[PDB]
Amino acid sequence: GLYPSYNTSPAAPDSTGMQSTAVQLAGKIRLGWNIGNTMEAIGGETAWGNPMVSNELLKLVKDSGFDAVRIPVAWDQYANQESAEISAAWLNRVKQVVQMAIDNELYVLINIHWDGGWLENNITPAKKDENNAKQKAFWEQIATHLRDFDEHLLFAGTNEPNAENAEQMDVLNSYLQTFVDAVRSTGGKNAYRVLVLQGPVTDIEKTNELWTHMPADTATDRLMAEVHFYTPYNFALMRQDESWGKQFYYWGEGFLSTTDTERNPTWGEEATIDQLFDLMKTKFVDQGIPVVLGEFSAMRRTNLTGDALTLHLAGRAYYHKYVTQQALARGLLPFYWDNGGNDNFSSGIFNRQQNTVFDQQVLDALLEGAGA
Ligand SMILES: OC[C@H]1O[C@@H](O[C@H]2[C@@H](OC[C@H]3O[C@@H](O[C@H]4[C@H](O)[C@@H](O)[C@H](O)O[C@@H]4CO)[C@H](O)[C@@H](O)[C@@H]3O[C@@H]3O[C@H](CO[C@H]4OC[C@@H](O)[C@H](O)[C@H]4O)[C@@H](O[C@@H]4O[C@H](CO)[C@@H](O)[C@H](O)[C@H]4O)[C@H](O)[C@H]3O)OC[C@@H](O)[C@@H]2O)[C@H](O)[C@@H](O)[C@H]1O
Ligand SMILES: [Cl-]
Repeated sequence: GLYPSYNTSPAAPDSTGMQSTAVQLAGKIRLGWNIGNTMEAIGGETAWGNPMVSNELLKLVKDSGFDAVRIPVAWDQYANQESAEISAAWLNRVKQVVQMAIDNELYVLINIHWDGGWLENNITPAKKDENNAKQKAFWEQIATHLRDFDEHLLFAGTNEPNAENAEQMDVLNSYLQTFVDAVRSTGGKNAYRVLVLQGPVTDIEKTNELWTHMPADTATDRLMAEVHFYTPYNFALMRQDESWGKQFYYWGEGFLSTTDTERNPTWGEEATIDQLFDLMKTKFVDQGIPVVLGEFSAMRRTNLTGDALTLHLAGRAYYHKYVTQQALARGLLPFYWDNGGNDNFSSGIFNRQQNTVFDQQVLDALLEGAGA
């Protein structure tokens, strides 16, 4: 008993406003937005250049055409390290954001994120016991505090747990079980609440490879799976060339270069996306388990100039359209990764300072990709 029980006021099970199964819940969602670099930012909510989440932002997200938000959250840095007690002020701040998103009729998914790495980088036997205890303490607290929200609120137990092999996968399964058990033991609406569980590294391939069973649940048909998508790295996030490969500036049929052809994709084009998303359709969607596509986006390269810029941006725009559209086609619910930035190598499509659209052309792609 490393930490005290934070399961202090467990309520009676309450199905009020928790009527939708995972699958029904998932039919209500077709486009999602991440509040990236915000509630997970190390040093505080405003420490990574974004301002505090405001109702105005959430209204803009719903106005702009999204159905749900994913709110990565940091926790470890706000908790007493001897007792694993999380600051009541932080807890009230998270509740406040959840309440506002739901006031804007958004679905909401709250996680524990990388969060300084305590769990996410430590899916190993040596850390399993201490991590299991912290996972339980935090989740008891988190779910207790958020217990009364109806089915607009989902929980996701981890972010991108670094499980690379079967041994690490079994540790990750443990972490997911504790997350389920923690949440359910607090009762109330948390007995029926749709929970979201993460594939190893949220990587499609390693999930297909290593995943086995959902954790056991007292609830019935109340679990989703989660993967992320930044394929191919070279286009989506690569910022410099390495010896092993070059950055892709361009992507998609119609938008490849003929002058600088070395910045066209050598891989990770349309068919591959089709193929990976098919792996998850088979493993989960067709077994009646929706898949959250929790993060995707390809960064802007505004350090380009000229014909180069114009081409890049056309390809970037289509990539988001294609991923949005092909994920939906196969039962994956796509959530755009937005780190708030409007500068180079960033992914913000809103201007957080002004509560306005910065990147209409990418917002258009996600929308056309959902609206079709
Ligand atoms: O200090 C934190 C610590 O973080 C460690 O990396 C881990 C951490 O990444 C944060 C980055 O997350 C990106 O999103 C990821 C998402 O969370 C994952 O789920 C997804 O799989 O992968 C995504 C990868 O893309 C997010 O897009 C990144 O922005 C973020 O990086 C942090 O960004 C902030 C904000 O500014 C930058 O982005 C916005 C731009 O407009 C701007 O131009 C950029 O500079 C950075 O803030 C800065 O902090 C430095 C510190 O000195 C100051 O110099 C600067 O003034 C201040 O603005 C921040 O540094 C950067 O970390 O969480 C996800 C995990 O996967 C990563 O491993 C690093 O290893 C540590 O070294 C350390 O930074
Ligand atoms: Cl390809």
